[PDB]
Amino acid sequence: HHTDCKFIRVSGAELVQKYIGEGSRMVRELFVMAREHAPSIIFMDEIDSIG
Amino acid sequence: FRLARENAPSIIFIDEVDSIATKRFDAQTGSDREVQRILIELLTQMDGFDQSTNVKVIMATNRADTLDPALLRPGRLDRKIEFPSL
Amino acid sequence: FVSNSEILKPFEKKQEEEKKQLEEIRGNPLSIGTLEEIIDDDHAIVTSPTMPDYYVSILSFVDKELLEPGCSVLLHHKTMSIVGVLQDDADPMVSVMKMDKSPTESYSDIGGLESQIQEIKESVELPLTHPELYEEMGIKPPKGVILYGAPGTGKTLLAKAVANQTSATFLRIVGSELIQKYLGDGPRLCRQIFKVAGENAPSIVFIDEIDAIGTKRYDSNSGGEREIQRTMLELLNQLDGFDDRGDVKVIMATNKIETLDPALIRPGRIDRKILFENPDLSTKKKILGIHTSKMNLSEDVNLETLVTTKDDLSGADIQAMCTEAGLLALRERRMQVTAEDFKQAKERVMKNKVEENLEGLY
Amino acid sequence: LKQTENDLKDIEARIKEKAGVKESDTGLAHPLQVARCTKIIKGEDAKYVINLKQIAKFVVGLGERVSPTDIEEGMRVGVDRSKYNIELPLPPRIDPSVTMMTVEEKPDVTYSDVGGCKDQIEKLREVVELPLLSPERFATLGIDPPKGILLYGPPGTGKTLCARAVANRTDATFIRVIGSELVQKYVGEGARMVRELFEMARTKKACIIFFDEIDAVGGARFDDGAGGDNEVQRTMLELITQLDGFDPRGNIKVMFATNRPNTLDPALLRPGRIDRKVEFSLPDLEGRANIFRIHSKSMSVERGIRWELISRLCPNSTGAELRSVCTEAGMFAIRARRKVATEKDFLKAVDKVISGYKKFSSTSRYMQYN
Repeated sequence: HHTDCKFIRVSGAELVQKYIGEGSRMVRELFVMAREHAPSIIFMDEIDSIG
Repeated sequence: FRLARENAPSIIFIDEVDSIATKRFDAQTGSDREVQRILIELLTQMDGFDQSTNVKVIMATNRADTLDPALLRPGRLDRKIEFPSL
Repeated sequence: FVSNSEILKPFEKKQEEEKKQLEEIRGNPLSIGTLEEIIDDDHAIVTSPTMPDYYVSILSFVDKELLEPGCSVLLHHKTMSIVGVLQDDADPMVSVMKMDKSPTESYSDIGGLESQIQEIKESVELPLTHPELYEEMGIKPPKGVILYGAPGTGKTLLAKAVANQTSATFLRIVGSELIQKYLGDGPRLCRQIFKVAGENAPSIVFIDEIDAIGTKRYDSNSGGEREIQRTMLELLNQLDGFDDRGDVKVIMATNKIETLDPALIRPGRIDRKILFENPDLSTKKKILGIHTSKMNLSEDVNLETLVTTKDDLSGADIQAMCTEAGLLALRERRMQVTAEDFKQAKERVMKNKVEENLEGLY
Repeated sequence: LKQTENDLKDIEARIKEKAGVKESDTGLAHPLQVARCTKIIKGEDAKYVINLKQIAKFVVGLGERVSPTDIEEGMRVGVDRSKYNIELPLPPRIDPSVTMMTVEEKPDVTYSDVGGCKDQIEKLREVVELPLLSPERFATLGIDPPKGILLYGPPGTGKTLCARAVANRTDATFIRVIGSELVQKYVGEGARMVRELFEMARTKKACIIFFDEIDAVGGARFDDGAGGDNEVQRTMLELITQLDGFDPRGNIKVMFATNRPNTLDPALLRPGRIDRKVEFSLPDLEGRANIFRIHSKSMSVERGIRWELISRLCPNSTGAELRSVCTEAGMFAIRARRKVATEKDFLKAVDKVISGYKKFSSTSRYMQYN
């Protein structure tokens, strides 16, 4: 809010992928989304603490 | 879900949603995609929800620990009813 | 242009007519299929999500080098015979791969480590721009380098500065995601990285902190978890089984590679040993003094005061002591940092990451 | 602008290429996955029309007579699904389907360790090169050359270097298939898909395939697996099937690679899929004296150097470990800037590399039997 930017939320457990790893490519896929919008904050979810 | 907007006193109950729990890819379109296009439409048909507020959707399941945590976001699934024995 | 009169006269006459012959073999669906195999009788194999069935024969405009086993090509409009070929670019569908950028790097902050800095430059940067000395001598230079110790203290930051000193293509591949609970994903993606990138000679792949792979113990193949030991078996094919001309270079910087090391390194493909060293009085001055080149602070405070008596503070420890003391002085909007923030930033860094084994005497 | 004028004669010849297509113009327009055509308009029983796909699955019990007059319609008729043979009208059958195959040409590797490989390479020559020279001695004496062979030892110290060096002098087809990627997921991707390569080995002759990374294939079990390794173990048993009923040993060779001989299934290591074993260990001293010569053939060395005192500093070692001594010796001419390779550079390198640099991290006690 006060930082004049955006907020990006990333699912931690959904990042883990079996078979051919999608999360390995999801690193650079979200990097493209991070490249499109410079004023943003990427957050790591599902590894955080809601309780 | 179209009939939920037309007839107000309607209750739609989907039993055993635990059939899908976490995720699968494998063959991609083959024998998988069927429920992944539903998740996008679970974010779509439930967007038209809240207009009438007469729609009733109740999902039954066994193991709720492996289900989709993103559904707990308000606007789709608000409060879950625990069924212990005790 | 000059030839637009004489030479162009018996040119454009057949240049436009062949384009009409193209429109006969092209149309405008331009269906994009996939060529599985090349046949000496000029016949192809169609591929498409609609499950096509075609005997189509290979037409002109393509050669044996352009046609590739499993890359997309252009098809005829009715007969669906092969016409053109798709051009590959941008980001392939394989695992994460960087393309190119020019970083700004040199030897500044790691100054004082030059004892081990000039050692890695001999086997990496020198056998790149000057491809010589192997004709007269005849000894093959080593492939990669192996570094074990505390990363980010100037040992790994050394590898970041070498990447720019190469003045060529640099690659960085992630060595974490291979540890996924799925079995068999490790050896697959690793082979496609070095096979597709074999066209560009410079690579210099860097990997950081692999604590998983390398379980061997007494036998070669144990009854342990298959998510780990088989993933390493792919690295044996790159460094031993199938060797390149010196294009691909693998670099791994981890904490302790001891147990990890002699499943991979081999005697003489990769010879490097670099460990974290406690800096002396001379090295600590070059690390801390050069960091202050652009920094401004009180002229009444000496930078060598805390250098005399200090416990194991590397360039990584100084990076925070400059930032922590900087944010405290920036609150008052001043480019200079007082003396109280110097000792305050050193305590919280020494009281957290820096802990000894309480082993005295000996 | 070569391709610009190449199509001038090619488009005119495209009609000549279309003349062969003029035989069957129906259904619009040799490796195949499954045999597929359109309606097979051309075709006891006279005409023969069979197709396997999502629509109109066909089967015919009879055959072996000329309806089509060689190729017909979709041009793909022949071996797929197995079970299915169209032979009589010039078949495009037993052909590689969609798959991943690594095929290279001329794997050129020079000699590495001749120290203990004097009579050890001769056993490798008796595998491939022997039936390619005097096959008459096999029928008269009643003996057959060895097919399966095992490679065990440290990871590429001059063992593996010798495996790729002998294959270059065979002058045959070289195909490299490993065991690490072999796992994958689907059942049959690591067995049935590789069986197509084994079936093609009997079709196309003069083929040589080195089985690599058997630690990811075989191995001994106690509780019979924790799951997911069954297909890994079934691939081990699938290799037995090709050697079970029938197989010629002339055009097909089997070679493994691993770090220890007995880590496989003790039933897998049983003879008949391995005729001979390659024993690779640390050879004697004077035997490796030729290794110092091989590396010095293309290396400029000062005349008058004595290799007798240099070999005394080096204990029992392998071929690749001796090159590391010369590798750092080449680096002595980089920093210290030596004109040629001197004696002091070699005498110091042994204490610099083996004693100084090598230290820990080497294979010593990790091979007994198991």
